[PDB]
Amino acid sequence: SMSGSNKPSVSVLGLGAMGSVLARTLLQAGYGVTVWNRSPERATALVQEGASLAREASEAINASNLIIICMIDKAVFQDVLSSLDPLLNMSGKTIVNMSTGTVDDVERIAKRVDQHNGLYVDAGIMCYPKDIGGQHTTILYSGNSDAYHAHESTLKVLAGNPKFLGADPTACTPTYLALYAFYFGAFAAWLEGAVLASCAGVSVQDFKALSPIMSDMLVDGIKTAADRIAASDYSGEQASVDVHVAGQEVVLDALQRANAPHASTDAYLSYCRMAQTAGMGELDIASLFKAMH
Amino acid sequence: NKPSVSVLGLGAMGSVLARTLLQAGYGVTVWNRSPERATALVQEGASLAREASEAINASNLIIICMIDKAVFQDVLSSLDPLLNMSGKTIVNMSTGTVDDVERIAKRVDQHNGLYVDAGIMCYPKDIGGQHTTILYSGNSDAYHAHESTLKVLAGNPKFLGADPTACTPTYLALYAFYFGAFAAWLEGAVLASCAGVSVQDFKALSPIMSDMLVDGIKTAADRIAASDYSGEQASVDVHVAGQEVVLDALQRANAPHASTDAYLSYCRMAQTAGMGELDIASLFKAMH
Ligand SMILES: NC(=O)C1=CN([C@@H]2O[C@H](COP(=O)(O)OP(=O)(O)OC[C@H]3O[C@@H](n4cnc5c(N)ncnc54)[C@H](OP(=O)(O)O)[C@@H]3O)[C@@H](O)[C@H]2O)C=CC1
Ligand SMILES: NC(=O)C1=CN([C@@H]2O[C@H](COP(=O)(O)OP(=O)(O)OC[C@H]3O[C@@H](n4cnc5c(N)ncnc54)[C@H](OP(=O)(O)O)[C@@H]3O)[C@@H](O)[C@H]2O)C=CC1
Repeated sequence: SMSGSNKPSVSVLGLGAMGSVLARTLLQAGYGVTVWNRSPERATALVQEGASLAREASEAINASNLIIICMIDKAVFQDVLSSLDPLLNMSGKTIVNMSTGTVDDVERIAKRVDQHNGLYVDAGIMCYPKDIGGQHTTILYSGNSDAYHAHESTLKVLAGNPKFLGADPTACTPTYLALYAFYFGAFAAWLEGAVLASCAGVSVQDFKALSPIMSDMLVDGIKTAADRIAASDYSGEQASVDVHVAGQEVVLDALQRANAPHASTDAYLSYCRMAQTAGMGELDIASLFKAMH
Repeated sequence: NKPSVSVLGLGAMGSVLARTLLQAGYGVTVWNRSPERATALVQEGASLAREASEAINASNLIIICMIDKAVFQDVLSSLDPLLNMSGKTIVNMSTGTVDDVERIAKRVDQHNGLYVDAGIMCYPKDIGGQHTTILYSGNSDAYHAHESTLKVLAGNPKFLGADPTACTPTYLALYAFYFGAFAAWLEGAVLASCAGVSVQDFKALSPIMSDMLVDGIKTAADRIAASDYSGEQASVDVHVAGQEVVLDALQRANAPHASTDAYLSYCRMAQTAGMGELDIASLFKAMH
């Protein structure tokens, strides 16, 4: 392939907000990078910094033995595969798909890559572009173990704290989507609180300064609730579901009187009421897991 | 030479406030509507008051931890008007509305008491913790006079100002965040479980997202302060396209998706307002 500082070639397909930064990060670490994007405008800055732009997705695939996909979704990578010569030889090449998509997409893609004699790793980026290259940054991976481990050092340029979740190409997606269900539900909750605080004359900077109290409590609460769910041990001596409900009905009242949105609080109260309906009123809040299952 | 403290309300939280004070060598007088709950505290050296009145009379620091502020207002209302609270600081750690706080502060004033409203930012197991927070607002002189005593309950107190009503909105805003986030975690843990991921394995991965959220809060708060919603990190539209895949996974697992629906409703608010291309922090402007 070649190098420069004796590093192998990598290809990046998709140069949006995330893909462009994957390419730049590899270039800056001394990797040869071939890029491809549906629209060529996005490649100009990368080309000026030493990337090669491929005219066709096929040429980007041909250029490297490590092919990183970061398009809007897995479905559009299926369309890219469909426009390849069916006999394009991907022997010795590892496709790493970092695009958001369904387990059905992953299954279809793994099959098509296998038909080309390629190796397939599914992946999920657990950060915003600004944190790519971070020692603490996580990308999730699942699929061909030999292929992942062969490219592990290269992929570590993008994220210093990767997690290999197992050999099943479909393992990454459900975990990835579950962690982002948590992340964005929690981020909406934070906004919902920041808006209530603001309505009471607490600046967003002052609410930011207090937020770690609750981030620390949530780190501990997740540990606590996970250990209880593992043990099916929902004894209510810390706090009952019923007391959680009485308290959060006061939070709702405050949101309604502030004319602040309360969709996140409505969601939590609905899960509480599920648990009460199931006779879990006296139990620990961890019992919501069983009521929700 | 430690002073007397009184605790009224010996439920899950109040019992531990009383126990923590006893164990630190404070004289503690307890009261509870039902006497069964006082037995464990009497085992550990507490004096039991027959009436709420006597618990208030017993000490110059009176800590309330009843189900809500409304029932403490009812206890106050049934006191003899000649009960004298001169030199006494009432600290109300019960969840309640700003209207409850206003009524209680008035009644305490009528008895010549000093009033501090408070909000406990932990479960009972974390009471006594050096990093544990209780929020306080109201009489500054009274709070600071009792600050050493109250520190034995929580080593990281926050005094939020002299207005007795200051604590409640911040307290409720932080719990809006905490329980919305906890429901989101449960929503994810159930999805993972439906795909055969053990709750212990989901617990082990959760810090990835807790760390990302600590950074996301800082980032979003700085953008909201600056009204700077430039979309170069990720657009609302890309957030929506991604979370519609999360929603699909929940629907196909027949798993609940109310927390995801709430986030997507805020996203759709922002899109409708023409913020599709902006940073996710723009949801604040769409919401407020
Ligand atoms: N940005 C972020 O913070 C994060 C992003 N992700 C995930 O990474 C992926 C990419 O996100 P991001 O860079 O923000 O998205 P952008 O919208 O910035 O980029 C989308 C990319 O997909 C390409 N694309 C869209 N439609 C097609 C198509 N039909 N054929 C070929 N290429 C197409 C775009 O090409 P063009 O330039 O021609 O439009 C562009 O390269 C998503 O799946 C996202 O969920 C993961 C975590 C964080
Ligand atoms: N547990 C926790 O983790 C946390 C609790 N809190 C707050 O602290 C408060 C107490 O919670 P918690 O200890 O869990 O609740 P519990 O239900 O365990 O205790 C409630 C207490 O209120 C008393 N009570 C109820 N009705 C009356 C009444 N009419 N007159 C007098 N006393 C009455 C009960 O007396 P009786 O024993 O006779 O029923 C009991 O002492 C709530 O406002 C809650 O939101 C805040 C932070 C965390």
